[PDB]
Amino acid sequence: SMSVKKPKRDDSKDLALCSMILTEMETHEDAWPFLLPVNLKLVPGYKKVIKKPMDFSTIREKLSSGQYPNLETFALDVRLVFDNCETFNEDDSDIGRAGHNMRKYFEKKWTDTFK
Repeated sequence: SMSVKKPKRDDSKDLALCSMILTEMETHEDAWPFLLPVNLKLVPGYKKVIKKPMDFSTIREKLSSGQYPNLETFALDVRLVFDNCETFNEDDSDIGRAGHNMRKYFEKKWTDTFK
């Protein structure tokens, strides 16, 4: 509260570390469904159904231009990618399996880096 602060957790490496994690996700073999925005003119249903589209290129641009205020807003966008994937794709499809694999991969790197 006013004039009463918890000790300062060091955040000065967060930008660099989220960049490294994102590089590892970009280069995973199962990243292909997630590298670019879904083409809303060509994929029926996507526009109306998925209220907040997100993809790795969009996260990389946001990261590069100071649009994440902290590491939690970064994690929120990454999880949005996989949450959208589960909403639109059956678990037993190549893209559905890709999404589960990528979420698992992400969440381990996240815990190992920060927790």
